[PDB]
Amino acid sequence: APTQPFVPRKGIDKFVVRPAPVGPFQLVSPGVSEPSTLFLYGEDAYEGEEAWLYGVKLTAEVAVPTGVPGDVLKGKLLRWPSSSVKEKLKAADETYMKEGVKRGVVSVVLQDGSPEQAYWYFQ
Ligand SMILES: [Cl-]
Ligand SMILES: [Cl-]
Repeated sequence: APTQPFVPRKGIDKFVVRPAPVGPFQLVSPGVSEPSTLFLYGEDAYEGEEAWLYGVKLTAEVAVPTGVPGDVLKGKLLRWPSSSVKEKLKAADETYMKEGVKRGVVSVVLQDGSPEQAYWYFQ
């Protein structure tokens, strides 16, 4: 009974991104987070592996965490070279972290349902 596409084993609820005062969270506890990938969306998602972020909407150009299991954002995962993470994240910040845009780390879900830790930018 393998999971359906982009459905995590632990279920959507634990992967729903939930807005909160200091910043968004997910209930799943990945155990050791060492993010080395960037979750892209919108017109900026043109290459990479498809990945979904639950509890998030894109209705304009910067994604919004909402906390509804009916909201989903389907983007693409850009994997950084494992020793280049600082360099890539610094450049990513300049490219995407415009004024009022925030950076975080989220668990995205891949086609086979497996999760992965990724940086992302949101408001
Ligand atoms: Cl926007
Ligand atoms: Cl869709």
